[PDB]
Amino acid sequence: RVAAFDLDGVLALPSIAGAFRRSEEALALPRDFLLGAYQTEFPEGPTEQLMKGKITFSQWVPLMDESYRKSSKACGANLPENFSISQIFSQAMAARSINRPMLQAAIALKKKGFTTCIVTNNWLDDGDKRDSLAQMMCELSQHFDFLIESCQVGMIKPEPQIYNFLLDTLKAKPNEVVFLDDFGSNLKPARDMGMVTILVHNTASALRELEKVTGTQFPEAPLPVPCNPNDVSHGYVTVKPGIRLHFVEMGSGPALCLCHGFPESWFSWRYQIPALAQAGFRVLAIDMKGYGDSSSPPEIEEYAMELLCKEMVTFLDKLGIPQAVFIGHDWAGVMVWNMALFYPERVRAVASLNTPFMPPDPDVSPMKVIRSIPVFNYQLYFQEPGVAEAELEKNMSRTFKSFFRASDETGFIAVHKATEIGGILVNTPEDPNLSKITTEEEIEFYIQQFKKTGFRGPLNWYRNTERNWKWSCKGLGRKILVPALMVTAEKDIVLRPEMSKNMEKWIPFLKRGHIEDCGHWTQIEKPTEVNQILIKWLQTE
Amino acid sequence: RVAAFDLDGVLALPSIGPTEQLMKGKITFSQWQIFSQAMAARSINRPMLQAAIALKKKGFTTCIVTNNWLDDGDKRDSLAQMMCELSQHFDFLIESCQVGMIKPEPQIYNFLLDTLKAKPNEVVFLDDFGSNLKPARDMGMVTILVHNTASALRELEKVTGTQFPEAPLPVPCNPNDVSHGYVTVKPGIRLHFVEMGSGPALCLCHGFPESWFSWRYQIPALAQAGFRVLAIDMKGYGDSSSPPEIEEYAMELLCKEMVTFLDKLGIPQAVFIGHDWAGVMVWNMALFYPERVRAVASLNTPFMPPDPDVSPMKVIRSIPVFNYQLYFQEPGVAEAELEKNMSRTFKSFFRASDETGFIAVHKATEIGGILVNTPEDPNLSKITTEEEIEFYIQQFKKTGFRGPLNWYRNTERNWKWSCKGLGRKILVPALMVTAEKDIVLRPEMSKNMEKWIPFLKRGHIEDCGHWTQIEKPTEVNQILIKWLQTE
Ligand SMILES: O=C(NCCCc1ccccc1)NC1CCCCC1
Ligand SMILES: O=C(NCCCc1ccccc1)NC1CCCCC1
Repeated sequence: RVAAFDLDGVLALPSIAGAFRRSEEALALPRDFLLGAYQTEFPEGPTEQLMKGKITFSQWVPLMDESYRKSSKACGANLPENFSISQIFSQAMAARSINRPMLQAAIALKKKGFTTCIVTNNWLDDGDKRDSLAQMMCELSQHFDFLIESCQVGMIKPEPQIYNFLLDTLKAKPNEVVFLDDFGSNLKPARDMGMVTILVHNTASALRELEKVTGTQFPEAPLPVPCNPNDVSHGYVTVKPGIRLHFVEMGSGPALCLCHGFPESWFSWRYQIPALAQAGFRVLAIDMKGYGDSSSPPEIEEYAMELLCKEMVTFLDKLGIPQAVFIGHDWAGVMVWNMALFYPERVRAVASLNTPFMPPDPDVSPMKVIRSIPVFNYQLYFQEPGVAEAELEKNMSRTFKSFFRASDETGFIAVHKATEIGGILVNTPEDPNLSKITTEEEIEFYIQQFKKTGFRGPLNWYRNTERNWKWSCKGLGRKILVPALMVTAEKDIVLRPEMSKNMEKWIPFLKRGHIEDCGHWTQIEKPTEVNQILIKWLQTE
Repeated sequence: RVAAFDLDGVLALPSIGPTEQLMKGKITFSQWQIFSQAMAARSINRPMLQAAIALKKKGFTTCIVTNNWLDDGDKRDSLAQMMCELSQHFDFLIESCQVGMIKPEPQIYNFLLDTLKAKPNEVVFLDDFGSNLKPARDMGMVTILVHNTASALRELEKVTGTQFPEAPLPVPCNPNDVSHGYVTVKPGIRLHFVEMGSGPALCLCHGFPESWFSWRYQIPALAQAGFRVLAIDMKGYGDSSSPPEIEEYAMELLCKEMVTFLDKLGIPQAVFIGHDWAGVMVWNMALFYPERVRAVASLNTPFMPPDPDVSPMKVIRSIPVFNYQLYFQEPGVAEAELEKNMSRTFKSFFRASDETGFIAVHKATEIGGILVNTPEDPNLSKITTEEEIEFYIQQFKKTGFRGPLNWYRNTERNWKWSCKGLGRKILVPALMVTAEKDIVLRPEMSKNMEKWIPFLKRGHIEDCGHWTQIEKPTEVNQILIKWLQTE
C-alpha cells in the first residue's frame, strides 16, 4: 500500500488558496475570480504554463496580471488599474508552513512500511523568498519515497495523465493507494480511478480520524525526527598523523558540534541532529576520540583532556571553522566546559547535559575525591587497563541493554559496588530485557560501532585523572564568560543536579534548564524536551 | 633551519602585573576598554604570511610564538578567523597564554626550542619589539626586526633563505589537510567532496577531465571570504561513484542527483558555481531547480539552450572545433587513448593559453586521437606541478575515464530534456565569466545569453585559456568574491 499527499492544503498550511480568498474578498471581487487562475479544473493560459513548468514564477507574474486584466474591468468585476497578484502570492506562499500531525501521520505509515509520497501542482519558484519553498522541500524530502510535481512531469491536476502516471511510478493498483487532497475536485478522478478518496479539508484533524480508520492509529504527541543513518553525510578530518575524527553533518550554518559521552556515539544525538538542523543550524554530531569511526589509539596519554580539547580546535581548523557552539554530555560535557575555559575564542557557546562544571581543588589529590564519593566506585573499577574492557566487551549485547535504561527501570549498573564484586554487570542478568528507551536495531548499531574500537580507547577517558587535574588547575583563576547553559536531569544517579549548585561561582549568567523524571541518557530518554530547551536557548542567545 | 613569527604585529596588523598574567593565561579578557575594536580592526600581513608559506614550502619549520591571551570578548570571532586561517601555515603554536611564560621571559625561548627540537642558530625569530629579540639573539638565534610593514624585513628574510615574490598566487588548499565529505544519494551512488569554511553554502563544480582539486586555489579564499565551501567530485570522478552505464550521466540525472545531495546534507539552498561541463549542469540547476539555487556562476561555459528543430548531434557535427566531442562519442576508444599513459594525458590537457603541446580538438577524427599530435613526453605545463599532476593520476587511476567521458555521450536525451525549459527564463542571480583565449568555449558563444538570462552580470579574464581556475586564480577569486559580496 501507499499514501500520497498534496502539499498546498494537506502537507503545507495554510493553503495558498486561503490567501487567494482574503485577497479576492480583501479586494472585493467575484467568488473565484482569482482562485480561477489557480485551481479550477480547466487550467489554461499562464498558470497552466506554470504548473506544467513551461514558464517559471516571475515570468508568469506579468502574463497573469495582464490575463486577469482581461476578465478584469474588461469583463465584469472591477480589478484595480495598478494591481498585481505577485506580492500577494509570494507572501502567502512564504507565510505557509508544515502540517506536523500530517507529516507526523506520514512518517508513521512509512515506519509502518508504506509508500509515502507527494503529488502536487507545483511550479518553479525563482522568487526572492524562493528559499522558504526549498527548506519546506528539503526537510519533507526524507519522509517521502516519491515526489511528483506537476511542474516537473508536465501534467497538472486533475488531468488524468498525472494520476495514471502516479501509479506507473508506484507500480501499483489505484485501490492500493490512498489520495489526500484539499480540493476534492482533484479527488474526483482519483476515486473514479479506483483509489481511496480522502478530502483533506479542515487542518487534518478529522481527516486524521477518517484516516486512522485504515492502516492504524497515530500517536498523540510523537517522537522528534531522528536522523537515521545511511541517509546522512559522513565527515572525516585528519587532525594529526594517525588521528582522524569522524562525524555526521546536517543543516546549514551556523555550526554546532554535538559531543557524546561514555559509552556512546554520535548516533546518541540522533534525535537532536535533524531538529537542530531544521532549527537553522549546521550540525556536526562527532564520534569522539576512541569511538566508532574516529581513531582509537590504545595509549592513555592520548585521551588526556588537554589533548582532546586541543584536538578539538585542530578539528575546527582543518574544517575552516573559526567558532562553534559546543554542546557536551557526560564525559564530553567535561571537555566542552574545558573548551569554554581554554579556548573561548573558538566557542560561540557551551551547553552541558548532566555534567556540571567541577573545577579541581589545588590542595586535594584528584584521586582521593573519587575514592571518597561512593557512587564513583565504578570509576575506580575502570581505572585498571584490560579489566573493565574484558567485562564490557565479553557480550556487547548485554553491555548496552544494561547501560541504556530509563530512570524508571531495573537491570541497572553497579556504580556503587563494582570493585568488590568485580564488575558492574556482575549483578545484572545475561539477557537484560531491552530498555523501552532503545530498539534492538538501535542497540545493534552501538554493537557494530564498538565492534570496531573495543573499549580501551573509550575507557581511557577515565584513566587520566591526575594530569587532567594538573592541567585544569591552570584555569582556577578564570571565569567562564562566553554564553553557557547547564541542563540537569532529576534522576541521574551519578552526575546529580546537586553537583552544580556552586557552578555560577565560576560561570555567572549561566542560564539553566532542568528535565524531570530523567536519567543519565538525557538525549535518548527525553529528546523532545531536550530539543525544546536547546533550541529556545540557541534562538534566545 | 626553521622560522618563527609573532602575531602581536608581524603576521597581523595594525599592531596592537594584571596584564603580566592575562597574557601568561591566569586571567581571561572580560576578566578585566576600547581596545577590542583595535584587535578587530587588525588583520593578516599577507607578504609575511606569504613569506611564511614560502619557507614552509621551501621545507622549513614554520611557527608562531606569541604573547597571547584568552578572549571571552564580543569581537572574539575576529581572533578565531585569523587564528583559524594562520593555523594551516604554521607547524607549532607557542602561545604565551597557553604554556604560561610571557616574552621576554627566557623560558619560552628555551621551550620553543625543546618543542621545535633544534639549535637556537637553526632558527630565526621575527618580533616587532626587539626588546623580545634580545634573549633570542642572546641564545644564539637569528634575530630579524620587524620595523617596516615587512619590507626590509622580508628583505633580510630573503637574505637568510631565498626570494619570495611580491604579487604571488593565492594560497592553494590541500592536500589531505582538508575535511572529506561523503554523501550517498542513491543505492550504489555516493558523491565525495571537500569542505572548508562556515556558512552560507557554495558548491564548486568541476569539469572534464578534472576534480575538486581543480578549485584548490579558490577553496580557501572563498571560505575565508566568509562561505562554507563544498568542492565536489562530480559523478564518475575521483572519490565519488563512477557507474559505467551512460544513462547514468544524463544531465537531467546529474542535476537531480545534485538536489538529492543537498537534501541528505540538509541544505535547502546553495550558490552553484560551475566550470566546463558542470557549468552546463549548473545553468541547468538554475533552470530546473531555482529554489535550491541561491545563485549560479559559470566559468567559460555559456548557457547554450538547444533548438527544437535542430538535431543536437548535427550542431556538433557542424562546429569544426567540437571534432573531439565526436571522437569521444564512441565507448572504449577515447578511454583507451587517454588512459594509456595518464602522465602525458594530463600534461597535454593542462597547459596555459600561451603554450604548445596542445590537444587536437579540431582534427581528432582524421588523425584518430586527441593526443596523436601531442608530444610523447609533454614538457610539464608552467601551470601545474609534477605533484599536482600526480594527484590527478591517482584520482583517475580509481575511475578510469569511462564515467567522466559518458558526460559527452548523452547528447540526444540531454537535448530532449533541456528542450523543456525553452519557454523559461533564468531569473535567480547569475554571473558569466568568459576567458579570452579559450579555444572551444569562446567568449563569442555567449553574446545572446541575456536573451534568456537578463540581469546576467559578467566577468572577463584576458590572456586566459580553458583552465580558468588553475590559470588565472587570483583574478578568478577577486571576481567571484566581489560578485558574492555584491549579490
Ligand atoms: O556510565 C556512566 N558514566 C558516567 C561518567 C561520568 C563522569 C564524567 C566526567 C567526570 C565525572 C563523572 N554513567 C551512568 C551509568 C548508568 C547509571 C548512572 C550513571
Ligand atoms: O576538455 C575539454 N572539454 C570541453 C567540454 C566542453 C563542453 C561541454 C558541454 C557543452 C559544450 C561544451 N575542453 C578543452 C580540451 C583541450 C583544448 C581546449 C578545450
